[PDB]
Amino acid sequence: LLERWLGNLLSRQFEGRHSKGVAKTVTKQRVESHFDLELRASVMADLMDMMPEGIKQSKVNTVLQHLSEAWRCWKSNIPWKVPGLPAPIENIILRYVKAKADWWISVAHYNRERIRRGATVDKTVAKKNVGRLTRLWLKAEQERQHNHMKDGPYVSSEEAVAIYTTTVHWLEARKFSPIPFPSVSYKHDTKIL
Amino acid sequence: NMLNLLIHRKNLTYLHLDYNFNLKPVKTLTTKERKKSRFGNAFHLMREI
Amino acid sequence: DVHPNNTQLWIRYIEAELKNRNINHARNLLDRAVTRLPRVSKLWYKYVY
Amino acid sequence: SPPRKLTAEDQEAWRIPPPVSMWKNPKGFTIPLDKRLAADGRQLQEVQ
Amino acid sequence: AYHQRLLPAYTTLKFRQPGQGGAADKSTRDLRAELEAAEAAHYAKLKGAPRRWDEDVVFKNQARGTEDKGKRKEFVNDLLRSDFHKRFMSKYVR
RNA sequence: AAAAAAAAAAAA
RNA sequence: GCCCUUCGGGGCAUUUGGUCAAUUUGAAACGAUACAGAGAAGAUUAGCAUGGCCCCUGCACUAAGGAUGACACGCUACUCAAAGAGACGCUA
RNA sequence: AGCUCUCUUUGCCUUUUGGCUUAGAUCAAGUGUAGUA
Repeated sequence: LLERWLGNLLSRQFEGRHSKGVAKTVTKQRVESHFDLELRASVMADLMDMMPEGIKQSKVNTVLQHLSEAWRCWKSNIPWKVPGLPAPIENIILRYVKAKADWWISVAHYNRERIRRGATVDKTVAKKNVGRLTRLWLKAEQERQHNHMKDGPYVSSEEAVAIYTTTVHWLEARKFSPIPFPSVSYKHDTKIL
Repeated sequence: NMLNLLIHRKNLTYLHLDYNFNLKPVKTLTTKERKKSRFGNAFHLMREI
Repeated sequence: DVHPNNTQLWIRYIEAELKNRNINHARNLLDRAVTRLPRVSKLWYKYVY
Repeated sequence: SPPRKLTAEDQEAWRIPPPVSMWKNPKGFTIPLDKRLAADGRQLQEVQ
Repeated sequence: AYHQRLLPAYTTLKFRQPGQGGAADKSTRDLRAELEAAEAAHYAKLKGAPRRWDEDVVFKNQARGTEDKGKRKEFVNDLLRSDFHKRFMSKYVR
């Protein structure tokens, strides 16, 4: 070990450092960045294969900006719809946004399972996971509210009338006096305040 | 003598290696000098052996 | 060497050769340009013109 | 092969609109508010 | 020359021994016959071929139609709408 | 039937 | 030098060494000093990458750091026209 | 009819927003007077 190490030391001392040209591995701190690189390249490749022969292929990174905008709209549960965008380009953007979303949700689930297991002591990882599940829960909550608007009140009118009638008969059987509005002449306003 | 020659080839003459193999700065080091003079595990392991 | 099949670079280099009255250089250049890109009618049209 | 014949219909059909980002202005541009809300799909929602 | 610093590791290749398949070739008609025989066997195996207390309660029989979950498992290719994500979000967000 | 460097302290 | 000898003669052993010792004029590196002062469209900032005639520390040329190491922020005619009038005038 | 002048129109993109993550993350502030001459 030490002779290999000192040979490497003397090699850097007497023939220099081969700093540039080697392939770095994708460690954890690089994963997301690497993902972005690959995804952008894939999208870019598809664009070059959907352009007809003769179209002006200079402003095609505009589509990569549209992809960034669509991902930002997905994270905020805002419906992304660019008027005048061509249909194959919109299809490419939707397809790769859903792939990125699948990767993002899978990573969020994996990190939550690690946090529950006690296998993670990183604080930024935990705060990232809380943010991701906050966004996922708000997307689910928006879908629930929209579904309640569409599909009506799930409690049927007979069920609500039965619940209301049961409450009326109970509160009549208990001789309950309804709580009045707080009067101006209430002698207990100050202590409650 | 090998450790001293390696130190002097790297122009780290503000580091003194004494005869009991202790590497000490002879003066107060700047940030750039501290970053240049930071040896690794091979040098230090060999020095301690 | 960086952009082999760029028609605009070929056109500008043939033009730059022609505007300095280097006729034989530019004719060799047009031969190379119509050899590399025989399906670009712009280069052929410039060459006959 | 010989190049495919492109009509003006195709040249207008593959026109990409500029991205009206409602999050990012890396060059500090003062975009009109009309363009800011074009890609927002909340204006295309049926309140039924 | 090259610039790599691999120490020697796994310096002998393993070869498919007799019984491990691989480097033994048959006709593709035989492969089709074996494939159709195995497929037919698996499909034949699939088909099998060789005072009353609860009277004042307001709501009754409200749990009918709940045990019907699991008639067939449905994979949904929408991650935010699958059963796995709904179980995840009901477990972790209270 | 008995477990002991770096981030991080910045180019005449 | 020695050995052998039919005193005629013969044998054993066979070409080292990229080094002038000789520091101004065949090529080290700073620091102090003065000076400038750490990126993301208000202020304050965690970062991860991308490209290579930019590197430093490191065994790591399959870590991690060096301000996210620095660097990039510039510059910008040329695959390049067609119309239908009117018009100082040209011209049929 | 053509050539030129000015103007209009069409085409024109001519430099015509380098990425990523927990919208990367956050973010109130001194004071402010004067009976009587």
